[PDB]
Amino acid sequence: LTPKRNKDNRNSRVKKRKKYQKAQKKLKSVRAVYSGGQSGVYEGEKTGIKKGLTRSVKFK
Amino acid sequence: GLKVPKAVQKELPFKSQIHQMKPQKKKTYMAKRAVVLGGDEKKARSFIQKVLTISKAKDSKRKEQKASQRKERLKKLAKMEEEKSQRDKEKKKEYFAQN
Amino acid sequence: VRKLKHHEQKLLKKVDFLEWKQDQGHRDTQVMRTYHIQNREDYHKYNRICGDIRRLANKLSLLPPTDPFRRKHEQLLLDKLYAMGVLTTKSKISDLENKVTVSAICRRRLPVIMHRLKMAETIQDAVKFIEQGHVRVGPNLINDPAYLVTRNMEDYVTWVDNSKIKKTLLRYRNQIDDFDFS
Amino acid sequence: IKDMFSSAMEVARFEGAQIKTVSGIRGEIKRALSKPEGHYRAAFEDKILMSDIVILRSW
Amino acid sequence: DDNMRREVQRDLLLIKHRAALDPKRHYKKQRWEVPERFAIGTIIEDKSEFYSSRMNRKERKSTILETLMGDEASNKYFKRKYNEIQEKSTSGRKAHYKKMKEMRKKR
Amino acid sequence: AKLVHDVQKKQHRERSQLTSRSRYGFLEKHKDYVKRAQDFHRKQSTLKVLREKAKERNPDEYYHAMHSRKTDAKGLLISSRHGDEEDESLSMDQVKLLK
Amino acid sequence: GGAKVVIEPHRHAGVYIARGKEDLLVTKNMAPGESVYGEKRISVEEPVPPTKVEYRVWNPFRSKLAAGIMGGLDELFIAPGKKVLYLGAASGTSVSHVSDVVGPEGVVYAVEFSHRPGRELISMAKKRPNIIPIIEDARHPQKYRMLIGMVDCVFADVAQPDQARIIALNSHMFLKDQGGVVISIKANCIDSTVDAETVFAREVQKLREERIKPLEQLTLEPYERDHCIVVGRYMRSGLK
Amino acid sequence: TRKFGLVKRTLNTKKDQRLKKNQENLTRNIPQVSSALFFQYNQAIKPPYQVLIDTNFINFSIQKKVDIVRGMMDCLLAKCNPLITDCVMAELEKLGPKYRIALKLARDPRIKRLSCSHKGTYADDCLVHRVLQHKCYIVATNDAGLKQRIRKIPGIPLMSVGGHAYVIEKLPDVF
RNA sequence: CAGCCGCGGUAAUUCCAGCUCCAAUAGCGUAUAUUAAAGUUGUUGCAG
Ligand SMILES: [Zn+2]
Repeated sequence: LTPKRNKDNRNSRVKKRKKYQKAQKKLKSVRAVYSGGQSGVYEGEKTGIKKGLTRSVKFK
Repeated sequence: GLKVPKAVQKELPFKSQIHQMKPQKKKTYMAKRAVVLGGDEKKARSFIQKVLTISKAKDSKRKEQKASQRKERLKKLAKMEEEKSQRDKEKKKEYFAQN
Repeated sequence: VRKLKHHEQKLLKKVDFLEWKQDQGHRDTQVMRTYHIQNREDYHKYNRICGDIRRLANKLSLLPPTDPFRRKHEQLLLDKLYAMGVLTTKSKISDLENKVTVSAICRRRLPVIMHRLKMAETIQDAVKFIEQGHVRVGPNLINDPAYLVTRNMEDYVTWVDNSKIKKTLLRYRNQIDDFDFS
Repeated sequence: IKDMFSSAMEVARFEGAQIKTVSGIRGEIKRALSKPEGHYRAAFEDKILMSDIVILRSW
Repeated sequence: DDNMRREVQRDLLLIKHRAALDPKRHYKKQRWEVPERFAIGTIIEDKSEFYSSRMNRKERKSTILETLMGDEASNKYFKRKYNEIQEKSTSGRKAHYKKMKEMRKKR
Repeated sequence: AKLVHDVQKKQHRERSQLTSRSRYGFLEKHKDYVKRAQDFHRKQSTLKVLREKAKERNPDEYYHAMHSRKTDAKGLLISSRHGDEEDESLSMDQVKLLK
Repeated sequence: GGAKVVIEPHRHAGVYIARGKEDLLVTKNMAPGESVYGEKRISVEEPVPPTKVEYRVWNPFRSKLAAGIMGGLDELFIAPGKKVLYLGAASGTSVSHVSDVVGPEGVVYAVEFSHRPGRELISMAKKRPNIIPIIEDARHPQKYRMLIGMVDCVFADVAQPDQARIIALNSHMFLKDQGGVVISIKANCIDSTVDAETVFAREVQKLREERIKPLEQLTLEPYERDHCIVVGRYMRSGLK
Repeated sequence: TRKFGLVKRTLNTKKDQRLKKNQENLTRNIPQVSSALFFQYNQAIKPPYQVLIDTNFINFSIQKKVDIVRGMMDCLLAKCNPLITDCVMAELEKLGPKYRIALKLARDPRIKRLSCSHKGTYADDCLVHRVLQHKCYIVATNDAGLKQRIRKIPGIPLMSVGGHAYVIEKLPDVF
């Protein structure tokens, strides 16, 4: 009478492979991650430009 | 819809009057005059309508899903705050019982 | 007067041309802007009444709790202040210092009960209508806004007949009878 | 209510019993109707629908 | 002027409702009311690099709306998504109610 | 689930309308009934509010908008279905230009 | 590539956003009809007939200042009437964009030390007349103290470890009080033995030691790894 | 042909801007979480560490007979640079002539020193501001309030005199 | 509050697809006892 368990829990290595992929997909949400620079032609910002938001750390 | 009776709604205050406008039965001149464009313009109209309803239904789906998110975050947040307040009201009684 | 400099804010601080100590926060000005009192000195001829009833309620509290002169006069005062509608109930004599207000004795005025029972829609237009002479309490016309009412006469605040705004609301609801001349 | 009983004697035997629809609307049977035999008059919490089934849980 | 706003009034709606043009694009949440001063302009891709960003002479158009209407994959997606939104929105309203009543009535 | 089995918190499936009683479609169950009942109750609540306002109209009620706004023969409210920034009847020279 | 965008003014004066399905940071073109480093352009027909004026796409992967703008800086001091002293005008890449943001009524002094970039700077400053190219080392501002007077903002895109001394010398000579100091700090080019936050903290401390009050810093992370823009103002009396 | 409802014009305390309480006639700012951080790791700090000291940490160091730089070195097993801000130094000088030993142990050439640029000598405000600006700092402190502030802001390791040597908590590579 | 219990049904059923998520992982819980941390007092706590 066991609960249904996880194929990813059946290997200790694959679980940390797939909770690190989840973590570094969440890291793109909190920060802005340097992906590697300009790939091809500069197409544009592809997601929008906000002219009201300033995401910069003010001093004191 | 809410069908308020005529005997009630004729005896309503001036602020609470119900603005219910009757349908038009006469083929009026401005409606029989006014021109609509065809072909590329009617498919532009169809396209703009499809785009606007897809945008509105996507926004309604997003805000309903956010409502379902934040009611369960409210539930777990209230449980964590109740546990915290229980811990505070026993630690205060500990402090005063020692002092 | 010049939004003074800093060595200026410090050198003289109690200077204030606008609001003095004896203005009491301009409560007379504030409550007559609220309830739209035409002339001056109405506030203070109500405040004298408030001071007189709290003074004689004080000396009715002074007299011993057994004599019928004291108890008859405090129930008589409480019933008269209910009968002019200054109060809303016949409760404790502690309400004769907590609940009597120059505000409430302005609440019993004729334009503000008019705005209260929605005869006008603002107190300014109420004073417009009763300076133009449209309303009446029972038979007689009312010209001045200083006529406050009693608890019986919030039922016969009505316009006069041939008042043409009464005629416009009747022809709005198209119940406009004209055998009754309005 | 139409057919849970075959006779007004049966409904008379079962008067006052609490029934309910499948919607959980509680109810009570009140009196057997005269001419259609197993048909009776019940009163409910509010207006039940034509797509419901009433239930008398017995043992 | 309003005379020119009544010519570019449709692609401003497209830019306002960007977020539901492609099902894979997913912009960041701004509102974007119509700005008070704007200007409609055309991209000059120069004569240096070819074939990559190059939209040819035979397919250059005059609005954003004609490009979106010429896209045939977007037409597939808009027609399909609109039909499923339609049949969700008419799910139980009045044709359902009167066919339920006719179901009651037929027997 | 602290001491509960997953074979214990199973899924009980719900039953359909009887096929003999099938012309009255969809045997409705308790979620359907509460969707019915709270709709009825909110509409009765707003009807009761409007009935109370009709009882407390106070017929000496003058507004300035009861010069422009008017009332049909049965006593209800005429709401002009065109504009309220336009005019329904247009002048003779306007008709000359449009024609 | 032949599509149509709508131009819209940014929060920052003198720079614009072209909204399409991907929106572009965009500046007006001071020399219409040619591109400087191969960026794309937008030609609007603004209303004698209407005139075709045009606009240039500012590429954030080829401009630290554009990476700062579209990461979100609360205040640039590069403004449409100003004077900017560009230090490390390594080619005409960002100096052209700073030049036409600053406009025809303002001046950009483009200081560069190498000579083939200086040749390209002079040939670009022909068609952009509001650029004064100065081929000189910024580590000795006295060698060109005669050519420049009283700038309003300094921008520093130098990539040398004596950056803060260069910025301080040029500010004390040519910047005015409460003027702008925009710095692009590259951690790896200052020093690579410490981490990026240590070198940014040290550079900000060096700026306030040379009495430039920092207002704001931004990491500008999706376009450059381990970079920063520090925006400060030249306080000259009382950082407190 | 006069007007109706005529009043005497008085001043409006709700409206008149000539008086003082009526002298009160958008761009957001969401500061991004630092690129030095993983989720709560602070992956970027590396030895040689640099540690901001405050006054009760110095007092507890002398009360427990720990050297500053040697206690830091055998706590972290790394080379430390300790930093006394001018406000921490101002606080030690304001502590009076009872704390002369602590002041002239903070006067040490091995302890480097920063230059804070603000008014007042509130070291807790200065340490909190300059650590949440930059995330390249260890905070050595023993104030309960400052310890709670620092361990609520993420990615900042906290050092404290405990027992007879220094302890470190939010630094995940100590051994 | 809870719910392996429902009308039928056990060769019957195919069902929230075996409900979802989390952490450790050849290891992982529980009970009891514990150690360390400083708020270390400046008095008076009973019926002497
Ligand atoms: Zn300080």
